[PDB]
Amino acid sequence: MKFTVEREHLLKPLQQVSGPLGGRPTLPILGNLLLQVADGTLSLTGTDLEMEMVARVALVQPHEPGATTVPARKFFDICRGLPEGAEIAVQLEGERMLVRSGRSRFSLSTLPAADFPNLDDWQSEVEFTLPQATMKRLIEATQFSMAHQDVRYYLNGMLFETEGEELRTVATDGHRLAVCSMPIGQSLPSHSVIVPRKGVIELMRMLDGGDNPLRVQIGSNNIRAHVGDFIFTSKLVDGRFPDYRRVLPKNPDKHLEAGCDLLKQAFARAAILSNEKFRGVRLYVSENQLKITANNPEQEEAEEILDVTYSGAEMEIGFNVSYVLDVLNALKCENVRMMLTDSVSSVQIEDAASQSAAYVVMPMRL
Amino acid sequence: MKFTVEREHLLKPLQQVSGPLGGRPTLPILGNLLLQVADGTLSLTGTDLEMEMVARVALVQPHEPGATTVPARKFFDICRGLPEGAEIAVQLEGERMLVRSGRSRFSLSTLPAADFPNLDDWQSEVEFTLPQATMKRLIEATQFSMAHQDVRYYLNGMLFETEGEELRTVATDGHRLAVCSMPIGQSLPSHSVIVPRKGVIELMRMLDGGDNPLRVQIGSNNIRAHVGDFIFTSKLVDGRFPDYRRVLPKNPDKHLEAGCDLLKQAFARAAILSNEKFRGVRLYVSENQLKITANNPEQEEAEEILDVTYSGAEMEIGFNVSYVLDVLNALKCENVRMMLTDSVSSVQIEDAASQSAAYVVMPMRL
Amino acid sequence: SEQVELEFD
Amino acid sequence: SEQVELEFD
Ligand SMILES: *C(=O)c1ccc(-c2c3ccc(=[N+](C)C)cc-3oc3cc(N(C)C)ccc23)c(C(=O)[O-])c1
Ligand SMILES: *C(=O)c1ccc(-c2c3ccc(=[N+](C)C)cc-3oc3cc(N(C)C)ccc23)c(C(=O)[O-])c1
Repeated sequence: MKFTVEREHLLKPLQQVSGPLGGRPTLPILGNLLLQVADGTLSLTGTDLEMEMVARVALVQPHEPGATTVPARKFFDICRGLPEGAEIAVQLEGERMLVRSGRSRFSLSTLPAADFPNLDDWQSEVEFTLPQATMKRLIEATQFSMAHQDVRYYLNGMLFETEGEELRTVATDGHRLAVCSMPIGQSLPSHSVIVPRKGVIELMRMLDGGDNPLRVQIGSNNIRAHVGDFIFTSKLVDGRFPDYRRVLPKNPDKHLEAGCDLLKQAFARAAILSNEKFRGVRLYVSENQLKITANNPEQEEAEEILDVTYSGAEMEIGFNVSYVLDVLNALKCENVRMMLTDSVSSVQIEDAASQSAAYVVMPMRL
Repeated sequence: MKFTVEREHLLKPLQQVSGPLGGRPTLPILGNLLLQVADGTLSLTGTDLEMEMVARVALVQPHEPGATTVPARKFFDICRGLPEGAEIAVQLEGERMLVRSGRSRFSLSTLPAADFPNLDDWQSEVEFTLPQATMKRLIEATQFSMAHQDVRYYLNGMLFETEGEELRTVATDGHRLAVCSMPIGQSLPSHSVIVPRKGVIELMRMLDGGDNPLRVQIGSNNIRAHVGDFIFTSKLVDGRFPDYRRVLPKNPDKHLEAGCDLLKQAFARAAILSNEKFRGVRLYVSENQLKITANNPEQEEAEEILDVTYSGAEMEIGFNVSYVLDVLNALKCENVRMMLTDSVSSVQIEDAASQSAAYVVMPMRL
Repeated sequence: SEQVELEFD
Repeated sequence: SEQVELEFD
């Protein structure tokens, strides 16, 4: 195997395929990238057994077919450490892969290309295309609400649901939920799959082409995304993902609307004197007025008063301020709307000027 | 105690005096700032028992005398979190200090001002002034060579030495040394003190606008620096600091000069395949050529060849690549000069265009 | 519980 | 020693 490619054509591919690598896995081969040269193309693959990232790099300079695997981090660092415009020649020599650029020479230890773990073959059942910006919005709007290491595995990811001409994402950790729906102009069959948490992040990270098209293929147990010259594939998470419609407040009798920035900064300051681990803050709503209070074990207190548009009975309701701030930070808008019922029930929050995304946060008993 | 000050007049002072703290103090009071109001001035003091940072803020608005101590981090965050241009009213009420700005209210737990630990009074024996930019250069040029937690206490800091009309700094950890001297424009007595490393960093960090002059006072056991409306005082480190003149190579018979950037980048790439723990690289010098090699336990190897100006016998010499890179990164210049003798003796490195700073690095046997 | 859990019914 | 120590003394 042999090839010579410009540094600038190898940097992004190497960075992207190294994505699924933990950087310190308990398996040497998983710390390597599979390099394959065939028919004028250099293919680079990185994997963590659950998902894989493949990059294809056209080879315009002479090359020879073959394959091997080399340490991902070292190879990337070497390529990025070379000068701008550098030509990188690579030549496989058994248990070592040589790299040369100018008078910079390197020898990396290899592992058989046959030893590289590849996901099993599968069949696509549904596929659609959309702007990378759209997929990116869908993920960024809800990813922060995914669970991390919940025993309820299906929560450690994001639901991707197609319905009508819309693609929707839902994420929740049992305490809060985020849902976003966007139309894509293609009649789609009703379907839903759960993408693993790590897979969601890797997908979000490969989106940078703005209006450049993204191709999605969903199988019974896998999802695949074609982004330019990158192909991301991940296994799916089994389980029944909850129905967001069931947590949305019913017949909200209390409604609040206020500037997003002022609301966010008030919660931010109040948070300073909230319990460091429980982060509880109290909200008191009355005619056109919101009062936010916080106190910690040292008996310190914070109080913020804001002019707001509020209709409904006066009420006190508690919240984990971090959950509230997460929502306000995810909303990049002028005004926010909140719909409530009672002190221990769901509260829905959204951009007062858009219904494309909605957030539900469960209060705390304070 | 009462005062009302604009947010913009309090931010820098609060950030600066919180320097010696750590967020995780060993004593509650050391996590607080001493606030004192008197004679039209608000004084803020932070300490860690070894050094103290004091800020003086003119009070142009009505106020009342008094003193107390409040949590540093919380007070800073509150002020920083308030809107630009906000007026911050403060009022002491026994065991708590109230803070109010607009309709943002806070109550912080206090500790008696009498409980605040202050350094003992002392007398200055040496005094001089210089531009902040100069002191900043002297420190930045050598600070990376200070030891961190060496049993040889005198190495966990920086030597400040005055001789003739020059102020010089020296730092070493037994493996490498850095020395820098600059003219002060005033006749000074020969004097030498060791500033503890934490104090060196705090001092380096209070040096912002190169313009304004810095006033330094040195006592038998303390050093004080007056920067604008800030006064930093630190205890000194005891012990005999080594004489840098004794590690400078004598009669070096080998001289090398090369572009700093090319050298740095070559060492940086080679480092990638050097032992992660020992970081050893080998240098082979010959007729106008330098070859840098590195290998790790996996038997991987890197080799860099550079055109350089070299005179002397051919030789191989090893170095901890991190120590070399530290020097090259501190020398933000065009060309670098290296003076050597044998494979196990000190190597002196400096900007080929300036002798104000000099670096000595002891090699590795390999 | 201090933090109320979402009720998916 | 792999790393040579500075000799001031
Ligand atoms: C969590 O910390 C927590 C939540 C709720 C309560 C609580 C009750 C829990 C379960 C109940 N049933 C299954 C019938 C009844 C509850 O009644 C309550 C009544 C009050 N009053 C009247 C102030 C307060 C809390 C509950 C608890 C709890 O420890 O009681 C704890
Ligand atoms: C550190 O790892 C290390 C440094 C030097 C040596 C070494 C010697 C150390 C001390 C000596 N005296 C006090 C007289 C003599 C040494 O002679 C050496 C000779 C060689 N040769 C001829 C290749 C190599 C190393 C030393 C050692 C060591 O373990 O020998 C270790």
